[PDB]
Amino acid sequence: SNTQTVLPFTGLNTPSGVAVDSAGTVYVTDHGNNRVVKLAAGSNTQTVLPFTGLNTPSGVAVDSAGTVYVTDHGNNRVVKLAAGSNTQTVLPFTGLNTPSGVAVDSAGTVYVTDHGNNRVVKLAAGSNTQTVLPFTGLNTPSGVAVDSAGTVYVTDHGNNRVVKLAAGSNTQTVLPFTGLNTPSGVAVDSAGTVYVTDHGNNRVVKLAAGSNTQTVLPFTGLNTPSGVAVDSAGTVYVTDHGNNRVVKLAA
Ligand SMILES: [Zn+2]
Ligand SMILES: [Zn+2]
Ligand SMILES: [Zn+2]
Ligand SMILES: [Zn+2]
Ligand SMILES: [Zn+2]
Ligand SMILES: [Zn+2]
Ligand SMILES: [Zn+2]
Ligand SMILES: [Zn+2]
Ligand SMILES: [Zn+2]
Ligand SMILES: [Zn+2]
Ligand SMILES: [Zn+2]
Ligand SMILES: [Zn+2]
Repeated sequence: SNTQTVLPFTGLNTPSGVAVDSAGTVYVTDHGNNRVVKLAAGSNTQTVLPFTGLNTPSGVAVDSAGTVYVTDHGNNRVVKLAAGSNTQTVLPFTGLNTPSGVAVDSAGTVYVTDHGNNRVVKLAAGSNTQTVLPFTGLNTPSGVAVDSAGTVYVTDHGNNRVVKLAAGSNTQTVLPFTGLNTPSGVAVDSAGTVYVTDHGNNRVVKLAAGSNTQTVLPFTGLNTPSGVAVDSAGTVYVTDHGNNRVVKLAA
């Protein structure tokens, strides 16, 4: 599609992250209101998730069981909420400096861009032993995504680039995006196409796996977009941060 639609959220203050579950429910970190909201497919009325004590949340992810993971940026922590629960859990990450993005793989491992420590960390489900991924030369990373094979994709915000690291490899590569300006969000779909919010250029770009040729998605009117998600139908959801709204484009 080349016709975007604005999702019927309301009252957002510079939304920062977005995720979409297998039922098409859309989850958004409403950064400036210290809360996370969600909208079921077809619904015209959001609900607020029962997280507590959030300071300007920044990334969100949802797993196949509907558990919602949120980077509680201002409290240097990552929290999660199981489907139907009213009681969040704080994951046992330590030493985080204003975490930004979060991703969760098919094994339930949770990956966090530890923005202010220039690194990416992960915790296997149920573990309290965090691991620092062997990326090198990052500068305040901002988004993270993980594909079906466990390959990790990171927006290396301060270096205007996107890097990738296969599970068990110690050697990252740089994806051949071009002309990015402080990219923020990243998502990877089931085809391995990588989507990036090119924050400083007010646009969203994508790169098919193994291609050297990015394309610009036909969104309109974006103002410093911040997060991107892609559902199983290939619909692309973007937090249009500077316009206080979430937009989507069908495949
Ligand atoms: Zn902002
Ligand atoms: Zn802000
Ligand atoms: Zn902020
Ligand atoms: Zn901040
Ligand atoms: Zn910050
Ligand atoms: Zn920062
Ligand atoms: Zn920063
Ligand atoms: Zn920055
Ligand atoms: Zn920046
Ligand atoms: Zn910026
Ligand atoms: Zn900005
Ligand atoms: Zn901003």
